[PDB]
Amino acid sequence: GTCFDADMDFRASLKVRKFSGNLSFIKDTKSLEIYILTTNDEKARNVDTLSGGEKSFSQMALLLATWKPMRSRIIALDEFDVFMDQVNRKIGTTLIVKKLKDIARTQTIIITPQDIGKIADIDSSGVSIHRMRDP
Amino acid sequence: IGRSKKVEDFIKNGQDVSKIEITLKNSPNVTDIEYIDARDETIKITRIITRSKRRSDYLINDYQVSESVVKTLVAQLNIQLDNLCQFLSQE
Amino acid sequence: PVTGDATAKYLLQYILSARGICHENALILALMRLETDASTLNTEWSIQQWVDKLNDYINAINVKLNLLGYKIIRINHGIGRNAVTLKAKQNFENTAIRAHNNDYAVLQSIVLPESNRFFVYVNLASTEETKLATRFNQNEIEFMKWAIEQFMISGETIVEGPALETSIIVKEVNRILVAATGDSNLAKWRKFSTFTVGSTNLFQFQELTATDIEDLLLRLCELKWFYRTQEGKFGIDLRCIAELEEYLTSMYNLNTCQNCHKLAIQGVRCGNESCREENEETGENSLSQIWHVDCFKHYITHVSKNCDRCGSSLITEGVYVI
Amino acid sequence: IEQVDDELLSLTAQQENEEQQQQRKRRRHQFAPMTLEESPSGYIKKVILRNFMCHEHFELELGSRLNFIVGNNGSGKSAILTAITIGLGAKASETNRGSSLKDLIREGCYSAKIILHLDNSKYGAYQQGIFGNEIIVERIIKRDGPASFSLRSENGKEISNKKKDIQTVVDYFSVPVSNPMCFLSQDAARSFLTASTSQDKYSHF
Amino acid sequence: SQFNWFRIGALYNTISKNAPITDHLMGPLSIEKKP
Amino acid sequence: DSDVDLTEDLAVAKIVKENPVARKMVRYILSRGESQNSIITRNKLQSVIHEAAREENIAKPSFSKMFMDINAILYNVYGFELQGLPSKNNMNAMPEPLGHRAQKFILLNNVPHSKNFDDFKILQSAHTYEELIVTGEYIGDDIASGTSNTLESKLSTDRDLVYKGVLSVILCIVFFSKNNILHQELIKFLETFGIPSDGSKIAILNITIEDLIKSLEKREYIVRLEEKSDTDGEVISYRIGRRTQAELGLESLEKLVQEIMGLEKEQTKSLHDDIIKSIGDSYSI
Amino acid sequence: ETIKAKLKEDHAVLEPKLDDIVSKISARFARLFNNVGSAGAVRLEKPKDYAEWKIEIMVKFRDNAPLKKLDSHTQSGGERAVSTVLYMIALQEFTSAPFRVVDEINQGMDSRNERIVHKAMVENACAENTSQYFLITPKLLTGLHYHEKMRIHCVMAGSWIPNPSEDPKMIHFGETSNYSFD
Repeated sequence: GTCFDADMDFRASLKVRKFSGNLSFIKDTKSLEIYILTTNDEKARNVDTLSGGEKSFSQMALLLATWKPMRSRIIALDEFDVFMDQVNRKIGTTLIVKKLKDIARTQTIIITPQDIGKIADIDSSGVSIHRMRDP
Repeated sequence: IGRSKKVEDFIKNGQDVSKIEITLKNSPNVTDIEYIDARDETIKITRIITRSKRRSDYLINDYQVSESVVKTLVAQLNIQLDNLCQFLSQE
Repeated sequence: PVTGDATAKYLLQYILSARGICHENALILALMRLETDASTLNTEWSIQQWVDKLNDYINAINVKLNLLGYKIIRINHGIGRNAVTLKAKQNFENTAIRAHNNDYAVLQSIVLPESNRFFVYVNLASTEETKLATRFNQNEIEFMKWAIEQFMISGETIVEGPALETSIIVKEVNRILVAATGDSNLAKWRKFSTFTVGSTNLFQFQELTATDIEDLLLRLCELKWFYRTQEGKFGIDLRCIAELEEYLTSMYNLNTCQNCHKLAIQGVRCGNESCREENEETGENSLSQIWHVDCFKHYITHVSKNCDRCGSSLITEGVYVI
Repeated sequence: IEQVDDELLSLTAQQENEEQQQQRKRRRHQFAPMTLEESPSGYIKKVILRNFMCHEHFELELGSRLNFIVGNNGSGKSAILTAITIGLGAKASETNRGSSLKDLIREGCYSAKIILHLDNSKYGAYQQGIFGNEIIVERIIKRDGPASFSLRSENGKEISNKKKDIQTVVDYFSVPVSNPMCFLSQDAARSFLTASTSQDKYSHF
Repeated sequence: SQFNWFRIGALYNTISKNAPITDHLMGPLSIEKKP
Repeated sequence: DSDVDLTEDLAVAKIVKENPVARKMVRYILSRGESQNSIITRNKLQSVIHEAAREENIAKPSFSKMFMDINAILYNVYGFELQGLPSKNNMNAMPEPLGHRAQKFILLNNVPHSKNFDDFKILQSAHTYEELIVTGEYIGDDIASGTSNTLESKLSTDRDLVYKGVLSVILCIVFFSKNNILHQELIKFLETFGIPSDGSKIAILNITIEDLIKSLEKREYIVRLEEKSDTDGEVISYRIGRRTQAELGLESLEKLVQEIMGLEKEQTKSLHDDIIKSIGDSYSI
Repeated sequence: ETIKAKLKEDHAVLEPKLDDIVSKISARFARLFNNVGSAGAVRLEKPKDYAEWKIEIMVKFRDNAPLKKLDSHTQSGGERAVSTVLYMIALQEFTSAPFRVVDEINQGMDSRNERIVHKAMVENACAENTSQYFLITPKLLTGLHYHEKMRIHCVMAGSWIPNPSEDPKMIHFGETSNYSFD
């Protein structure tokens, strides 16, 4: 059940970047393999056979798809801006917003130093930004 | 040879006798041979199948013999038909 | 193509025959022995112009390679000054003539007591559609990638003790330190770096058995890709970093030395604990502030002796990298 | 080997205790028909931190679904997560924010207060008749004496002062405070997001 | 393992046979994924 | 003639710029013929040329023009050149090399050899060999020293030199045995050097003698002529392949054999005739 | 004591002969399976009881298939046919039979195992003084390899081709050396 929920949420998460992928859990190798198919190729290459931005997006999607199976009323997270660089970081924040603002059962507290108000994706309702006046 | 026996298949439809001739090298190490010397290098074995006659009659250098002589010659050439190693068929 | 072209071709073939990387003194001696049969004897010459007459030919070969798709990089080795120049009694050119390092001198007496930069034949192509393999299959490629990953991971050390393994590098570091200032009290800090260290971890490969791993590692060592220290720990040599300049920077987050852009594999790296920011995962100077041996000697003997990374005392510096 | 038999008997007794504990639990949801889009109860409406770590008594009204605190790093950015984990009830070693609960107290003050306001007005409430529309969770950390609690309601009537009521309320609301992934700190997030080997991904998942 | 198996090998492939020798570095090891 | 060299280099640069597929073909040839040190087949050349042309969407040039451009680039950059090879049936049944109508090709250097550079290389190899296997040892995991050959030496892979030495010994055996040597007697003669014939792998190379001979035959070093009979049985005769004929000329063989027996340069005469007599019917020339 | 002495003498006489025979047949098996790129040897396992001695065949033609005794159900038909044909070939030089006859053999086995067994047959025919095999090819295979030593014979007849009896040169079927002098 847990792996099914994680697989489905990862598949639904990759659609944001117009990708199509899946998770595979292997007990023979005791490993989790991520397969992603992007726009250019026609064969689902191994996730390691990709670039930095795609791998970071896959890792963020895996984080969300690991939060998903365990239904948590409250979820909290610290900064992630140092693990993603420029455009990929904006796409990752967009993925977090899009996947987490819909669900009402789970309240998410994301603590980031980067100003979300600079991101154009703030007009979406259900997202609360509490910018500390005192630096 | 480990297969069904159909003598009529060999015989041409209409013809009385069907004939096969096979020639082999001869060496002075095999006995019970007709008309052929030990120093000779030719062994001619002929088999004929006919509808009217039902017997085992072979030919050695064109000389009629019973199947026993040709069988013991085959034995003395270290070649075997019943054994599956020398001859391989579908069965 | 009478004299100059033949000499250039011979120099390039000598560079290639040495598995790409070759010592600069060997190239100088080869150029001497090629020029002594080119124009008269050239007895009355100076090394100050010999080095230029080598460098211009090297650049002439390099531009042809670049328009063809290759390049010769004069990448300096991590170990420099006399430590790497000594070799085995300088250049090789006793009951019989089998061991004579100081004999067969070129002309009357020619010797190069200083040599640090090595010339390496590298390919600038990244995708490399034309070439798919050299002599190995995919299992060996996977083993090589795993070994590179293990070497990259082993760079960070937790604490380390005062083992003080003294084979090559730390002797030169101590010589540089005592040349800068005479302390001899706490120069040998208890912090060690294992950027190129692995003995048993490489043997834990799954697809290949122990015998295959040993054979492949020995073949790579003979090919001068993975080198072993005096203790017996495998590590990447200068050839690997000279070739894979982009593989160790794009896939793995690495920083350069005081130069504009260069791969640091050994030298001095303390960083204390407050690294530049926090980086992706690893810290302790994982974003910047790394030095070579020659770079450290140049920096410590010039202005601003103290580290520029927000201030760092010399007492805590002197971390040995192996 | 009698030690093997002793271990077998101990494991059997542990299974017996676990099955008794399972048998003790009953149903806690009554299925109030009511009316989906609206969030269920249990989310944190507000947190107030009086003399906690760096900043002074501070109010913060968290949103219902997604919150983006833009407290700059080095200004007690992680204070909110630490306060929430401590107030909801969690092991100090799991949090890994501060050397001890004593250090969480602001310097120069002997006590610190963490007050949380879980929402009960919406459906799924835990004893909405008793606690009302809000459940207040206040924890006091003092340099001298044990850390104190009260699970007071809106009117200030201290319903309880124990810790088992904390666990009952939290489990009813299904807040995995014991799981260190639901409340990701900086180091845990860095360790998870930088996982490279497929074995590391499998382990973390 | 008593005789010079390198000196004869050094005479060959260098003085004679005029055979090109190249390191042929492991270029396909770092193949770009061209995303 | 510096201006001549400069304008030749400019012409080569213009040629390589005009034909991008030529650069890729030169790179592929330098990869295949040098990494595996094998013989390039004619059939694969057309396939790779067509594939590169389709990838580059450039009209396919003439094969002769492509070969000439490749040879010019190799001679101007690496100094190498491609020489054609005859057919093996000609020998079983001054010739200018085919060049454009040959079924096989191999990279070959075309610069005259010096007198001291090779001496320097062989002396460096001998100096390194004195300590490579000192006291019957070996480098690598066997000992605690990895950088035994200093920072860099001429030993290459520490096994290619042994392979070339064994190849030279085999060629000398085949060339001087009236161009007809049997397998068993060749093994017996090689046993004098110290190579075991009981199936144990040879040192350094770690390859059995039979596999080494098979690899040599595969790489066109030797030809396994099979004049098998009956009274005695199967007969394995070793010949000289066309690759060896192209690599080793008369003057090249004389230069190689001059230092083999250490004969003085004054007695160089009356030796070339003996070499020609020993070679016999081996070269198509 | 006398019984055990006699048993030891009989075992001492018997052991070297079958040992060398097994070594030779295993070497032949390996040299015939090298073209397949597989390692196999005909081993004679000899337990304490003499009647319990058995024959083991090592299989490597398929990586998935583990090393086990030859059987039809677990292994593929083509690989098994190639293995048994090679085992037959190995026991030919030792035997004094002038030739061996194989029927329904060249019929396709996956067009790959059949190709490698044809390559093995070519290699065996390269050696001289070898047995003549009367090969049968019920199904035609595209791109068959034809060695110079062996010659192909065709018995098919064409409508435009005259009757064999009336045509003096048509009596021979699948023969080319007959037309040429000598």
